Amino acid sequence: GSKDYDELLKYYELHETIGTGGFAKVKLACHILTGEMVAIKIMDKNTLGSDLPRIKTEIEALKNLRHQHICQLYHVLETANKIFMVLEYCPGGELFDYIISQDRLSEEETRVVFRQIVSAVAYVHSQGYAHRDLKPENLLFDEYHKLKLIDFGLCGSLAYAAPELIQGKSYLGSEADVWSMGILLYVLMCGFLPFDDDNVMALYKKIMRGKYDVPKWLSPSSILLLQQMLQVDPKKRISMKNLLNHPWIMQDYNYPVEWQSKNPFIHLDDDCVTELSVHHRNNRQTMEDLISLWQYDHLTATYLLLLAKKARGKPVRLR
Ligand SMILES: CN(C)C[C@H]1CC[C@H](N2C(=O)NCc3cnc4ccc(-c5cc(Cl)c(O)c(Cl)c5)cc4c32)CC1
Repeated sequence: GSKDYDELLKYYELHETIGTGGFAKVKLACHILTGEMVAIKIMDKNTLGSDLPRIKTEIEALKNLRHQHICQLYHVLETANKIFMVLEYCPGGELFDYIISQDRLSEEETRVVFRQIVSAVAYVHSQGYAHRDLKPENLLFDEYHKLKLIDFGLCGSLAYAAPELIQGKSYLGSEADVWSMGILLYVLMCGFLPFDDDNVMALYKKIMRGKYDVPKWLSPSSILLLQQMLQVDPKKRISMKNLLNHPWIMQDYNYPVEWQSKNPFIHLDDDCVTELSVHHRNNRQTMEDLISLWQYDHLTATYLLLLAKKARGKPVRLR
């Protein structure tokens, strides 16, 4: 109802719907106080049904994941019938779009993108999580052409799922993510899937078999990294630690993947704390302690959006 939007519309101006993926809608919106554009995931609690616990799973995970290549959660607002998630806006489109418009990426272009994927996923695993749904549709570009991983509903698409997922057997989520990243690496450099079939049963068999075509344009180093990631035996898959400084990964770079987060939880920006304090009528030390609770209310949304507004070189001012 209109009651479900009262608190929301005190903080954001709604623009057009930019996507109806899954069972939720995502709208473009503008944070009134800072002017920064955000994405708002709208969910109807009476409609989510049994997919509703997975929404709590994604929120709890997003509250615990803060990293330059993970879509940032700014604000969680729950009403009587709606759950609102205010997220980092990614106008650059999906990695799916980038691949399909450049029928395939070169090895150099692939390394630029893949190193960001390895960065996000390695950080996810360092926090005790596994994504379990890695796919080009879940990686978006911002306005700086930097990748952002989205959709933590599981902590999946069949062509990216590891064979042990297909059989329904037990599995470690981290090893399942490495397989999907191997499928990602193949798609990035070939433009098509390594295992594909119009019939699901035939795709089941092709995945579990593990054999795939190796196009002629793949470098020898690309091939061996692929077979190091696309191992049917999950215990023979390359680990994440070995991926961070893998020879292929480091070609043209000569430094391992910077997987650790730079967006902190501890340190606060004094310019942002100052601008916030002179806008809520309370002393600065109280404003500093309130921000540090990280409730993902309007306060933390305003802080991190003002933080991002500052990084863009815009004046660190409110409204
Ligand atoms: C079908 N799913 C699996 C893949 C689709 C999902 C919608 C995407 N999307 C658009 O519809 N237009 C552009 C666009 C721009 N900024 C976005 C910012 C955040 C999110 C976001 C973040 C999280 Cl954490 C999350 O859970 C969800 Cl659902 C969305 C989506 C955005 C977006 C496109 C890929």
